[PDB]
Amino acid sequence: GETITLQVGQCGNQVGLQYWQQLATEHGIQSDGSSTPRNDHPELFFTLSDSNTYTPRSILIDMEPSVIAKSTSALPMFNPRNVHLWINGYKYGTEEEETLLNLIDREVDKCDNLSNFQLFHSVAGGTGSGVGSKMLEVISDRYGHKKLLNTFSIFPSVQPYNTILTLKRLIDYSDATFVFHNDSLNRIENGANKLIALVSASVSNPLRFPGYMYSSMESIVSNLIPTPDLKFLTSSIAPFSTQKHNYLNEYDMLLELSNDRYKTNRVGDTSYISMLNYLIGDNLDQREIRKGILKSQQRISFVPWVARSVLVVHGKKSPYLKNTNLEGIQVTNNTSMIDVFTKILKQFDLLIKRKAYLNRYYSSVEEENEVMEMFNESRESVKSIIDEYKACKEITYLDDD
Amino acid sequence: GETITLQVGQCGNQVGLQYWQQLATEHGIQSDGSSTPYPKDINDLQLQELGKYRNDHPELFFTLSDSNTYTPRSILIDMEPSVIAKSTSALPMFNPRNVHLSNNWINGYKYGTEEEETLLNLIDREVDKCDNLSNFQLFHSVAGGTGSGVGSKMLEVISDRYGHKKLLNTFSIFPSVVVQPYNTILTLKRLIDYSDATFVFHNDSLNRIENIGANKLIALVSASVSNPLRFPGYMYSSMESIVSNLIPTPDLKFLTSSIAPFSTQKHNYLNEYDMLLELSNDRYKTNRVSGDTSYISMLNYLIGDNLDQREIRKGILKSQQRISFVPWVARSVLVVHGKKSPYLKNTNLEGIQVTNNTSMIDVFTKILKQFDLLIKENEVMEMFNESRESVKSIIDEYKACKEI
Amino acid sequence: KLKISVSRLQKQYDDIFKEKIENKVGVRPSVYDVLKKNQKLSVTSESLYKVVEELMD
Amino acid sequence: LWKLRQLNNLLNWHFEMFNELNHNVVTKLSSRNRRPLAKSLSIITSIRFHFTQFLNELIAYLSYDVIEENFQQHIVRKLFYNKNDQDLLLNKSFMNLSEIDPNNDLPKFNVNLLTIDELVELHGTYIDSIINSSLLNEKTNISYIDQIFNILQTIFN
Repeated sequence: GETITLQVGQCGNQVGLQYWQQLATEHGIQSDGSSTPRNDHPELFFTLSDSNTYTPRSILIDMEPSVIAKSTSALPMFNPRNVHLWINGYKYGTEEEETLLNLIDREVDKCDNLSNFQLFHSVAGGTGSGVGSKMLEVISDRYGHKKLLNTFSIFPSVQPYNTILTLKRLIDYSDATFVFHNDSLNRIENGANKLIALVSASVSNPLRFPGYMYSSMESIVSNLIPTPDLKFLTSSIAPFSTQKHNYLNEYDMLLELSNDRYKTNRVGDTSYISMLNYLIGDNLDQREIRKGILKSQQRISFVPWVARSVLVVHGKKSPYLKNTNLEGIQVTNNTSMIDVFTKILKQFDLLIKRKAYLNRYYSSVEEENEVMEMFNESRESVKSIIDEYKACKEITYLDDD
Repeated sequence: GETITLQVGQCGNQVGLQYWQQLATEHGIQSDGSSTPYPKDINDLQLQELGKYRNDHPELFFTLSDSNTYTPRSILIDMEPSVIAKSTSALPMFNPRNVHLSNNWINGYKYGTEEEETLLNLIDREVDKCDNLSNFQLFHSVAGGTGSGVGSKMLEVISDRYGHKKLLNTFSIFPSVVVQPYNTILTLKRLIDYSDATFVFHNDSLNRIENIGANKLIALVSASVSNPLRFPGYMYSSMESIVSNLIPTPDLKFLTSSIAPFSTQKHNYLNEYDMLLELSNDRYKTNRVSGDTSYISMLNYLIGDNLDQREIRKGILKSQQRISFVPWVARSVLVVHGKKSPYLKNTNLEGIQVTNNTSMIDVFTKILKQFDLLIKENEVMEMFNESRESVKSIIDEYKACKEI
Repeated sequence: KLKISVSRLQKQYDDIFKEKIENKVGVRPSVYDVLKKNQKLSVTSESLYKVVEELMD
Repeated sequence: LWKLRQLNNLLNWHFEMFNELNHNVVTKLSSRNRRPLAKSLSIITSIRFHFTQFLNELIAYLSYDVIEENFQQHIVRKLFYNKNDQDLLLNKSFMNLSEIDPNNDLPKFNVNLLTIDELVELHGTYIDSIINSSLLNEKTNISYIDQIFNILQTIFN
């Protein structure tokens, strides 16, 4: 089925520009939307006119026109009709609810069979994070739960308040949320949006370049989310490619994809809940992959109550990329989320006991009570998810004792 | 049949000039009246190695002279000569004989009454050139001065001089000053009494569409309504047949039109299926319509070469469920497969939707409220009372339309 | 098997698989083009677990 | 089709005559009995509107799903588009076949070369498809045509 991309905020718009440039390069679509000389299926991400032009399905949302202007000028094939221009931002989103609801309904009507909503946004984006938090609520309300949502939220490197307020709605409404940290991205680079764009583009490779299996997003996601509570994913990318000293075999890709240094978020000891590895090359040797799967299963520490299966998808490289060597992406579901969530909660508590900057949000007695109850609910939800991820680790998870 | 166009008032003349230039462009008739040779048909395939003949009906509007020169069937009525001078200069094809030259509605109405014989002679002269006349088209503004009074008097004169044996449309433009509400109600009284089908255009909603001039949109809608007549197809091809499909009773005669704006921007509609869904949007209707509206009749125009039947069928099926039909009217959506003029180079589709919904309750309510506020020889006050009662006579009727 | 109309599956399969756009005279058809229209999907009375047992609702 | 369009136009004449009568008589009548007559006239005109909608939908279906589809599928697509067949699949140029015959003077004609019997059969099938369509076939143990004609008789009455 078709997918709709939502871009919110300055960071979201920049990441989306890199993402769409990568996708258009992979499908050979020119900057003006004209084709270049089919077995691939860009229709899932591009709308095809009866004049042979490809335009992205994405929707651009931002508080200021400079970022949107740069993005549109860089890629002229964006449709201008889809362009629209913390608590203050969220209340502003309430005012524009009708316009945005109709704007999204236009894209849904334009496609034939909708599958999922992609969202590119930054949790630490301030006002834009507020408008994206409202976007999740309105979409989930109007379209129910038949269509799932995927959020490629960028985590932060007064900010604690914003991170908690955005994470409350991220937990409530998102169906499968990727976690990216600028710290680990710049550590890997030792710009940064080119890693996120690459990971997001590769995550959907089996859909755009069909093969024997994994033809739908339901199959890709369902392998990684045993419970709707544990919805945060850790993504790992192998950087050593296109150099002379590349990984010599896909088997070494499978073994060295699990290194903790390549993960896109700060990690000690972790337990894996689910696994799925992407291998993308013109030709793939099966016996190497079998040996690598066996070693990966014998090496990785799974939680007791999970089936303990490692899945390797055999992605196909784009014809428009000339004979490049193998590359691969790893997406995992770990219990390492407790560390980052604990860090966020510690910062939030430290800055909530001290009334440092709450004057910018508490306007009156009723506003004080409103913000206090909202903050308490967000804190309780985050603690609930931490406790759930902690109870997953132990062996008595399925016991009623 | 034949159609006679009458333009009254400055706004009416401004709209009519572009309406006639649009028609002349579609039919390949130059501004001097000279005709252009007809290009070969596109779907009339022919074997291949590897002048007066036509298949349209332009003469339904233009009088074809013995010297192969076309001339519109238009009559221009107003008092200020500047607009008429501009219109004639832009289009020399207009017949000078057809031009007639001379704020309070009463003054204009009395002027029309005193000089009714000359205008009537002009109408009869235009009719005498027509064999098997079909209908009259009126372009006038409900409020604005000359247009209101003169158009109302011409409405009455034409209605009673021919025994109402031919239907009479009305492309009225509603206003977006102390005298304006009086003029609006006074003209709407005669619109109720005499007009057979009224196309309500609201200037504020036209400005809302534009910012995404205002007369160009009116000209486009008016010149696209009659597309089946000028390019005959399987269905309709008669002005009475199109109107009769949207007017269930004489009272529910007020129609409103929706326009798809993006006929030229390179991000135009992908296909017919997309445009069928986009036409129902309330942001491009020419009359402000709320969410409590209900539709009495549906009619969609499609203008393009070799439209895909699968897309149209699927679009009709999807759009039928979305539309909220009045309980006592069967769910029916009709699509007109118009033919694009071969003279036009643009290959993009255009589509105009004409609807008969119940949103008129709010519009006439606003007009009535403004009139009531402003009210707070004696003959004129009796006419005001009569107009108030006549307007209420269809206010309550459109309200009752909701009920089985 | 019997509680559903068989003839509908044929059509709902042809809309997916054997869709077509025609080509002008003299333009060579592709072999895929020729074999697309040949295929037919039909419901049969021999279930998989029964038909495979021979070659051992 | 002539019967259908005859009824479609008769409804238009009905609409015009009743609409004119509304302005000429009913609206000028005494206020005492104007209301009942207005109600009856509105009922009559609404019934006419229902019949017009039904006839228009029937005509639209026939015209743009039977006649037009059959024409584009059986005439245009048989004459001008390639009649791809299993013998046209074979590319004989794997043989050397340097020679060409009879001569370059013989045109290639943008249309499939049809035999006389082929032309007769082509036009016969094109007509047969329309006349023997799903709705127009002779197959409550009654055919669709009989029901349609019964509704047409209702409109005549």
